[PDB]
Amino acid sequence: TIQLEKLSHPPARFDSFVYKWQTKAALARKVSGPMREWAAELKYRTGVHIELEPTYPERLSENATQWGAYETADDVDITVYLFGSERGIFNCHKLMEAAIQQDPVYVRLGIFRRLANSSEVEWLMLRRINRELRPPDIPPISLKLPGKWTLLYERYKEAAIRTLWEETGITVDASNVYPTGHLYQTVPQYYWRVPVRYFVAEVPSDIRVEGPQVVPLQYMRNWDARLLRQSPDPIDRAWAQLADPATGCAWMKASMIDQLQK
Repeated sequence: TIQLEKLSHPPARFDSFVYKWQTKAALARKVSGPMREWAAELKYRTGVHIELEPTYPERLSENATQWGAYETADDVDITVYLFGSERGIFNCHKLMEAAIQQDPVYVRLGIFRRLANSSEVEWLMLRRINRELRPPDIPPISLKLPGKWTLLYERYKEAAIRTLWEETGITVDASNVYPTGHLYQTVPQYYWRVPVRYFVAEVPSDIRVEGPQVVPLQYMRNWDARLLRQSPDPIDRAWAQLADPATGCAWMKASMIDQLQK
């Protein structure tokens, strides 16, 4: 249950009808998302614009009650504002109640191939170029397994399979896709962070990879291999060596990644 409070006007910091939801990050992150994955979907569905802020931001600068550090990100007090029509807000409210009962997450579908000469498998990876307006925990370029996030009402595996296709053009069958758990590592200051659900699936080693089918320009592609292999960054050089500039994808071993980080 979400209790909304109607406001007469927005506060000055937010320069339509306005409602407020006073809650915790444990719930607020489900209607927002680090990159507004869910906020944008809510806007798409209802026209309602969502804004979030920590209610007591000074507490986020504390290391050590009722006025010191928060124990966990989940405990962070969050004030959510909704701007829209009465009808949009009515509809958006309904969607949020459903969302906080779902568990919207990031998904990663680890596509892997087996090499004859090796017991360690190779993982398909991409490098996503991130926007200039991004939370501080996200680097300029994310090296990642394929996969994005669950849409509202979407099941985990369904989302993994759909977003694998969006990033790589690869179609896998659900019966070959295996969930393998989740990771969720965060701190109170990064209260927006969400769990990541993992899956694995084997593909044949000679499978044809097309690359991103959706927003392809948000991924590294068509770099200058000669130039990039002169980068001071070990990942850049491994990327120039192993990635296909036409697809923005590389087959990589975790052990090789570990050796680069030393």
